[PDB]
Amino acid sequence: NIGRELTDEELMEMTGG
Amino acid sequence: NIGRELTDEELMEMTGG
Amino acid sequence: KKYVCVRQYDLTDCGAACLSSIAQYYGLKMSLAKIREMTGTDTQGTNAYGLIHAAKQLGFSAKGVKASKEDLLKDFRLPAIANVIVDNRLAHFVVIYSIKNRIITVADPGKGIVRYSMDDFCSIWTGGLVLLEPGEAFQKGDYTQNMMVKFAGFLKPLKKTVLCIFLASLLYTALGIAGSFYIKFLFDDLIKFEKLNDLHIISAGFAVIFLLQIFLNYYRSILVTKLGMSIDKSIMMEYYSHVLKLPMNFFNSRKVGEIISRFMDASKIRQAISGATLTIMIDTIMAVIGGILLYIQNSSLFFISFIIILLYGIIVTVFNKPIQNANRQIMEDNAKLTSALVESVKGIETIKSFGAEEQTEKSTRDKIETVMKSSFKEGMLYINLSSLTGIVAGLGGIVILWAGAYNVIKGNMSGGQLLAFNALLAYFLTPVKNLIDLQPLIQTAVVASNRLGEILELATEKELREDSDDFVISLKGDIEFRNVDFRYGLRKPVLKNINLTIPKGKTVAIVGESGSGKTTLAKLLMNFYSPEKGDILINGHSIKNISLELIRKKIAFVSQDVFIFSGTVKENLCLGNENVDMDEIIKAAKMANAHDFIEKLPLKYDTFLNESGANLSEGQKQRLAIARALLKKPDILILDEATSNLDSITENHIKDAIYGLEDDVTVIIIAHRLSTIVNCDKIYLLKDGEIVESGSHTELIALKGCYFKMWKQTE
Amino acid sequence: KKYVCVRQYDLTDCGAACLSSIAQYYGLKMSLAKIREMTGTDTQGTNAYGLIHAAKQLGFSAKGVKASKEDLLKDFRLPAIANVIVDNRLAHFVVIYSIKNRIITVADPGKGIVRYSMDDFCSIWTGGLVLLEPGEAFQKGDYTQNMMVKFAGFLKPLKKTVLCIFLASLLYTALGIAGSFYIKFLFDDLIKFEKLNDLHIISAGFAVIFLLQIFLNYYRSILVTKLGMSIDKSIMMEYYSHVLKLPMNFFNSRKVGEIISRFMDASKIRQAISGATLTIMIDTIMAVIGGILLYIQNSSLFFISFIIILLYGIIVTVFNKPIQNANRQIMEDNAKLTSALVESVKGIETIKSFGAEEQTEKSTRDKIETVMKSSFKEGMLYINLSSLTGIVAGLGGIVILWAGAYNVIKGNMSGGQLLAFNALLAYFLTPVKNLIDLQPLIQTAVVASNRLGEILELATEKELREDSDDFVISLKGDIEFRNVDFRYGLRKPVLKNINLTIPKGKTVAIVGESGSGKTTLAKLLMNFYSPEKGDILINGHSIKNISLELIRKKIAFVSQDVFIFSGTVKENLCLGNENVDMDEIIKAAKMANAHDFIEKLPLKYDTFLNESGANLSEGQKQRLAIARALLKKPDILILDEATSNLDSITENHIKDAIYGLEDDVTVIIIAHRLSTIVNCDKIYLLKDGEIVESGSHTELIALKGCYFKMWKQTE
Ligand SMILES: CCCCCCCC/C=C/CCCCCCCC(=O)O[C@@H](COC(=O)CCCCCCCCCCCCCCC)COP(=O)([O-])OCC[N+](C)(C)C
Ligand SMILES: CCCCCCCCCCCCCCCC(=O)OCCCOP(=O)(O)OCC[N+](C)(C)C
Ligand SMILES: Nc1ncnc2c1ncn2[C@@H]1O[C@H](COP(=O)(O)OP(=O)(O)O)[C@@H](O)[C@H]1O
Ligand SMILES: Nc1ncnc2c1ncn2[C@@H]1O[C@H](COP(=O)(O)OP(=O)(O)O)[C@@H](O)[C@H]1O
Ligand SMILES: [Mg+2]
Ligand SMILES: [Mg+2]
Repeated sequence: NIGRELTDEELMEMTGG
Repeated sequence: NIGRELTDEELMEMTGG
Repeated sequence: KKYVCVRQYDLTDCGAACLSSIAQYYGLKMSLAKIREMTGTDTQGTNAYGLIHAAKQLGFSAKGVKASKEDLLKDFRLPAIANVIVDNRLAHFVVIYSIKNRIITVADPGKGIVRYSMDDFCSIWTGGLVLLEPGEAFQKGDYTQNMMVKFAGFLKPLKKTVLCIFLASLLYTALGIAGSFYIKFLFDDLIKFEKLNDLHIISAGFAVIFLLQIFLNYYRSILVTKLGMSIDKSIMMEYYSHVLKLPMNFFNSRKVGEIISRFMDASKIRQAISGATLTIMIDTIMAVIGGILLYIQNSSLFFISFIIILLYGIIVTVFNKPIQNANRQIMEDNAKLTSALVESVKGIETIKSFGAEEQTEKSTRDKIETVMKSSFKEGMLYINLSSLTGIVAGLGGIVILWAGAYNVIKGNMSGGQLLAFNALLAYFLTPVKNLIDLQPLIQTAVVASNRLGEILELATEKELREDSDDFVISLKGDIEFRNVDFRYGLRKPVLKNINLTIPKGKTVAIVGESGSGKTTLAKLLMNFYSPEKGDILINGHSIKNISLELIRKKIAFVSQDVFIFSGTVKENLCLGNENVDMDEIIKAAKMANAHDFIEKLPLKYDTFLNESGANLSEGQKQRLAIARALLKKPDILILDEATSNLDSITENHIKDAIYGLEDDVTVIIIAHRLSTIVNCDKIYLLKDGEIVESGSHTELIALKGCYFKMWKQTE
Repeated sequence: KKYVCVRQYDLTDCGAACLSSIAQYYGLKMSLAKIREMTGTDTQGTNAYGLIHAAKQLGFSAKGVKASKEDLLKDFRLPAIANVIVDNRLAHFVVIYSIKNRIITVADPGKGIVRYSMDDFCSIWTGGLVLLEPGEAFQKGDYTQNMMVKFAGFLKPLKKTVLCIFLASLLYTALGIAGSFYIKFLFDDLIKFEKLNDLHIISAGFAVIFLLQIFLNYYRSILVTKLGMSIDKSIMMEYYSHVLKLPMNFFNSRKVGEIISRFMDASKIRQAISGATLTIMIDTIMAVIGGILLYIQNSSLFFISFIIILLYGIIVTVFNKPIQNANRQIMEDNAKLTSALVESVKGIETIKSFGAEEQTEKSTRDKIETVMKSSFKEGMLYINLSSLTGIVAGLGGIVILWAGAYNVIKGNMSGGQLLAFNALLAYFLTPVKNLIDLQPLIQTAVVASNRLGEILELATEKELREDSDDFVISLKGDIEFRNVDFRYGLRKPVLKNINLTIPKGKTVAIVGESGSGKTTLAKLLMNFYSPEKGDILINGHSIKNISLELIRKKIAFVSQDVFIFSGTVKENLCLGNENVDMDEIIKAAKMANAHDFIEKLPLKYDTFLNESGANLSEGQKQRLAIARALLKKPDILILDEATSNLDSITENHIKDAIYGLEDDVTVIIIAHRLSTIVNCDKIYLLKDGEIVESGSHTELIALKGCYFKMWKQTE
């Protein structure tokens, strides 16, 4: 828990280059 | 006076890169 | 447990490095390249979805959430991966290891284990957070190999060369130790007793000893150079030959610089495989003998020299890490400055047009100031180190002379013995100095060995292939695409449900918008990458059941961005075909409108093309690629927007050459402009990762749909 | 005269270097950058036509001719420029200085003055030949400036810092010379007479002297580092600030690497502006004092040491040139190897498709073998030099000890004096060694100074402008192209007779084949380059009379190869405008289909774009560039194929936005697809460097001609 789970699209949108 | 006097096209074709 | 911080090898594997750090913290260790490929790391970095997928593959139970500033106070699973925005410019992944009193400890793969004030972290921290936790199946492992032994195994063929160097070094050391007693023999015996003939004889003997020592050093240096060059060649050739066999998911997930920079890692490895082992073997014995002799001369002076070398080693070890941190910062600043300079020079036209020659100069001046500051920091570190080392060395020498004079006064030794001790100080201190100085070299060599050898473990293109059926020798037949999904790594899927059939030998057309995914199918037909689901069938037989060799010779490709190799025209037109006569090349040059072009070039089909054929324009290179593909003699030929850069006459000649092609060969034409290809046997219009309607132009126009709308809007 | 061999600064100025060599041979010396400008040297090298034109402009009477082997046997004017084909791959220019009996002397700018056998030369020599001869007006000159004196002017503001370094160095040298007598005091006075309290006091005094010496070294090193950093920053900033103001014929006639590599020349210059002058000033005095003191100690040993240093200098001077030649060969081999590796990695698609993984590995193996051979040659040179130097040094030290022992026995000196002589040998030999070792540094620094400072002599764009009328404040009006010629450098002309009229505020279109010369028209309209003949008129007045700052401000350009700089979106959209609100950026973003696109991106108009906007696709950058163009608020807006890479909806929206553009704003659209632009007010069709048809779509279609044929064959 501890946060708001992102969906798949938001996950892929979380770029970490 | 030693050869054929090249023309402009052959002069620009005489690449020396 | 100890906080594991796996430093990133590349600039884009920060997420892979963070996942590897979490795995190592939880007891699982593996190659960084493997984790990099399961995370779906690309040239643009890693996203959270890739990290979650790779963690779940590894056995973790990952979950990506967005948290607020208050959630850091609430206790959760401490080893989590978090997003940060370095310099407020670049995204980055870090590892939070503990939630302390207003202080945050994070492993940054680019820097190390650092601490931040909660204000600073929360200023740079983005809401993104990834939580990792082992699942039911997380069997701890150590699936990595010691890469130093693997590259040290290259010394086995050269055992004789290493043995000769050892003997030459032993003799050199013995001769030097013997010659370091000349000053003792002078003052104690010859000068004191006024011996002249003995003086001349002994001096000549020591000169001969020194000449022999020089010859031995010459021979040993030659041998060491040869050994180093051989090891360099072996390692570089191994790496390159393996890289050329790796699949295509390796090449497009990395920049050219990343792949090429591993060639310096070969030299970095050689510097320890040859230099470090030989230095250890020689200098250990040389230092032991020198120390024994020094203690023979005098115990007190030997103890003083030991204290000197101990202090030097302590100082160097203390100054080790800050110097390398400063060097890394300097390298980063120089990279930023040179990138800015290249960008400013390349885009000069825009800067001149918009009158930005003033702010560009200011930005470059600021970057130069940053580089100068980093250089001054490193120079200050080196100056302090040199000052401390010089203090230690000079005061040690003065103290040794002082104590030696005291001992000579007390009668414990003679002046000649003191001078001989000063001479042997070199043969005692230089070995230990070199052994201590091996520390920076070995760490760099270990890092380079890991970087280079983690690629040599990757499975090649052939090793990943399913068993080949030997009954197929002809690719002629229908090309069937079943329900085929595809995606470049772990990004959004490109192909969704493309089911289609291409008859035997009939010309086929594929059209669509840019970014639709046509080149993706073109590459999937050539076994570059593989479908995620479904299968690709040729004449009933699946492609995966056919030998990878037979795919690559019987299928020809003309990509939109053609590539020309530095070589003669004949060499370019016959890349893999080692046995072709001139007439076939001539004929292939006919239908591709290349004979007329290259005939006007100087000489004939032998001109070396400089810098990937930079002399020729785009159309000429495209015609060359067409000629090469035709000369390949394929059963299937694919043209991915090949005629876009050509003129009208060349396009017409290409069209009537392709249409009038002999033998039962299939032709696929991938185009963006519909008017270019209208007389094809069948046309497939795919818009969103799937075909929506297939048929001839007479059939597509009559049936109202996407193709009709596109034809009306473009024409 | 002497055979002048002007070494080429870059890889493509071999012809310019040959012409400069001929001019210097005949007595004319000028900047190589200026000659490189006159020859029309491009990134692909120089042709014979450029050499002839530049020679005629310089006063020569030049001509070109093709010659055979028998022509060389005949007598003509010796200093001629000739073609060679190195490695039967690369064309190059050399200067034939003399034809001796069956041997050829050529200055090759890449190597030096070399000799070839007649058969080998004729094998590598193309029949082309350039004959040069001074004409009526060949006033000999020296139109160059001593770049070392020019760059030494940066020491004038920092004279106080140089003074402190000199004083600190003098004190350091004096303290070291004073402290070198400790060994003399020990043996001659303390040890011999068994003085203990004096021993302790004197040892403490010498330790204090050494500590003072270390402090002085620390301070001097800090000052020297600061001085070097300041000089480096000054030189690089001057060079960059000048480069940013140069015309466009400078930037496209040079590669990016050529412009960027001058930044290391700044460090190479600084290494002699600060390092060499300080070294000379300190070491001359230090060596004089050391030699005087050595001669005071003993004459014979001083003469032996002088002979030692003479031998060392002789050896180093002899080995100077071969080492630098080997290093240059190594650099060239490494460049070839890395170019091959980059080409192989970039074009892995074609290699895999054609099964060329075996021959590529063989080629890379051969190149690595060549690199290893060059490295071994250089290593052998270094080993020979080090062996000779070690022989000289060690045998000289043994001989000094031998002769000193003889002198002590004979009573000419004392043992302590001999040991003090051994100590002062450092302060005598190190300064002379450094002065000798400055020789390679000065040559490299002079080459770098010439390379960097020849650019600083080039006239900037704003200095080449004519008198500017200040009453012209608006560019709104008709645009007239009179009889206008153009050519890029000294190549074949691109535009021949471009005569046209653009009515004010009317949308106008230019269409044609690829490479026809439309982008050349667009760049000519913006003062990028100037027409060879004729003028470009805006509202009657000529362009050359309009202020350069104004015309670049009131003309907006959207090229096909748009460049996005590494910065925030708001910074990219406002490149030169530093006083802009936010609503009008929003508005300009709406008309370019970028507002919704950028809003969907994370954050707001503040996202830094990594690696020149690599994350954005081509269409996204196209939209951003268009938005910046409108944002500029121009009087003339040129759109060079900005709608080619966009989709249908975006292209339609852009077209209707630019068509309904407020105010009397002239719009010019350069397009390759005719159907993209049909409602334009006027259409210009230029085919062979000339407009052949002008009119509307209804008029051009009706009039049979090139336009009608193109429309029929493309639609
Ligand atoms: C701070 C670093 C560590 C220090 C911690 C511990 C330090 C303490 C010791 C450390 C090492 C011990 C070595 C010698 C001492 C052995 C025992 C002894 O005292 O007797 C010896 C003293 O002989 C001497 O005079 C030597 C003086 C001692 C060294 C001075 C400083 C220590 C090292 C500095 C390095 C500087 C380098 C760094 C510069 C920055 C024997 O003398 P003797 O003449 O045979 O006796 C009479 C003979 N008779 C009977 C015939 C009459
Ligand atoms: C690649 C080449 C390597 C060669 C390496 C050799 C090193 C070069 C240096 C040696 C040159 C010195 C040779 C001369 C030897 C010599 O000549 O030794 C001087 C001492 C003789 O004594 P002297 O000078 O006459 O003093 C006065 C004596 N007295 C008679 C008045 C009492
Ligand atoms: N080398 C690559 N790495 C990652 N993604 C890619 C790569 N090439 C293409 N893609 C993605 O796959 C999709 C298919 O594009 P592509 O087929 O190359 O365009 P086109 O159909 O015009 O040739 C694109 O949207 C692009 O985002
Ligand atoms: N930077 C350059 N240097 C030398 N020649 C050039 C350069 N740019 C263009 N040219 C030449 O000028 C001609 C005009 O091409 P261009 O106007 O760029 O084509 P387009 O009108 O399709 O943009 C081309 O044939 C090309 O060879
Ligand atoms: Mg494509
Ligand atoms: Mg163009």
